Amino acid sequence: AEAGITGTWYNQLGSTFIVTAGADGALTGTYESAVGNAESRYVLTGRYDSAPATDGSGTALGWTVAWKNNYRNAHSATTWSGQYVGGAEARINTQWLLTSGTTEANAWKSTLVGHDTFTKV
Amino acid sequence: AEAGITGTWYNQLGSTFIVTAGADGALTGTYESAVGNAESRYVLTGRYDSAPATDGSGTALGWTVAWKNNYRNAHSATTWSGQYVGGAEARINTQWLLTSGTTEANAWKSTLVGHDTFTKV
Amino acid sequence: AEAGITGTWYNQLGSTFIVTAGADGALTGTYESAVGNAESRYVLTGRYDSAPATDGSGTALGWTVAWKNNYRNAHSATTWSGQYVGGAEARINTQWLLTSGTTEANAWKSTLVGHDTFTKV
Amino acid sequence: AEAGITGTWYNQLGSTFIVTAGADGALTGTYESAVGNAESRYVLTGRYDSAPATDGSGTALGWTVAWKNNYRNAHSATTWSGQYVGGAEARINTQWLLTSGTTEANAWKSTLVGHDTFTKV
Amino acid sequence: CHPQGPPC
Amino acid sequence: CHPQGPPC
Amino acid sequence: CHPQGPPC
Amino acid sequence: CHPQGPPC
Repeated sequence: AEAGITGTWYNQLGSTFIVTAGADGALTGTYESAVGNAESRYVLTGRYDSAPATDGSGTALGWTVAWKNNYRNAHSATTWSGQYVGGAEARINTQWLLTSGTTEANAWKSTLVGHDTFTKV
Repeated sequence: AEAGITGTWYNQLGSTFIVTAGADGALTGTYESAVGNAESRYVLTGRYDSAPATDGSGTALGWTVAWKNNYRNAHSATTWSGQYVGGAEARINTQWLLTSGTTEANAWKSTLVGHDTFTKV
Repeated sequence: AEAGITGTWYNQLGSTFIVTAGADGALTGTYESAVGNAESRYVLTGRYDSAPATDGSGTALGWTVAWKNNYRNAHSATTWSGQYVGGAEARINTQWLLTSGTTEANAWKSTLVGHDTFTKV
Repeated sequence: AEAGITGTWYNQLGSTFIVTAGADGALTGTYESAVGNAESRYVLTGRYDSAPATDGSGTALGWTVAWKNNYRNAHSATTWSGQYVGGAEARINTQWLLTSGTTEANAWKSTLVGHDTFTKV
Repeated sequence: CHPQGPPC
Repeated sequence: CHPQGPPC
Repeated sequence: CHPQGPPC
Repeated sequence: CHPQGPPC
């Protein structure tokens, strides 16, 4: 549900993700690194299915972070695509793509790929 | 920079993307599918680097569409991650991930991967 | 090491993978599904780094299975790319791409993506 | 079918691929890198569907190169997964994954993803 | 026929 | 039931 | 030390 | 300069 998704989630690396889910499908919030730290904080925006299917199917969702804030600029951006599964131990299972801004000659190896699982613990 | 990303774009399958780049790094607009049609329009939201490394590097960016509107719901969401490259013929080159909501037993096959190039019109 | 890789490995779905690693870099063996079963068995072939780096860096490796045998033909093929990490609890961490043979109109969604961890237990 | 896949092919970056398709589904040959050169040749091994679904569907296939030979060792391996499409201008369309051996702390960024199209010569 | 694909 | 997936 | 990775 | 790339 939207308020199921709404909260503070942690991944297996220590990163914290804080999200608000709106009734019509909007996703907004903050991402921060270095298992805390002061301005290791970046802005995120996304979308999710606000009307999921009614057997035990997960809720599809996705979001983007560009890696620039008032203190740093890493000239890159990441997108995460996955689904939410509720219950007693709610989870968000994802895969992600990280693209860096490059020169033409370095375009062939601009993008990394990976996977993250987020929980509330 | 914001100005150059703002406009109407099209990919090789004949889809339409309409976008505005804001001064704080924000992206907003509309994605249109099956060769236009009246409303097979969906909302998109994303982020880009607003102070790019400049000499001849691309600008990193990304966005999400959740495939639900007032007429249809496909219970899935796609994320595109890539770079903007200016010039006389401006281009966006991307890689994308599409995830569908599934039951536990079918989660191993929930995600498709691919690539699109967009031309500004 | 080659004989570190040599053995029987199991993934999180119950699939069994049996491999022989040769001294010069060759990888050969059998893959089978349905947590056992009779001819759920398919042939695999691959390559690995036979001379890894000397700090605690993993050994890079990859392999292919085409899904046809004497009893079935699913007209698809999977490749796995990852690295081996040894010690008391040795593991193989991978990501995979599955491509199906399609008609031109279905080429846009021919490929799925995922990740698998294999252990000896 | 085997005959049509056998031959010399080239991609958009100027790399060479030389391959033989055997009757049991096997693939063997050589990959050449930086615009030919004498030995920047590496061994490849793969698998294809030898009894394709035929009307106008592609043939599914895949292969691996580990980047070590008698002159260089890059401590990495790439896998390509895609389809063969016959005609007057035969093509192989692929997506690929490249993994490098890393220490634990850097495993989150070990894999690059991309795409290549090959033309028969 | 998914809306990201061609008329399908 | 594709052969890479679970019992089906 | 890219901001998506661990403490560095 | 990785051998999968162009002369780099």
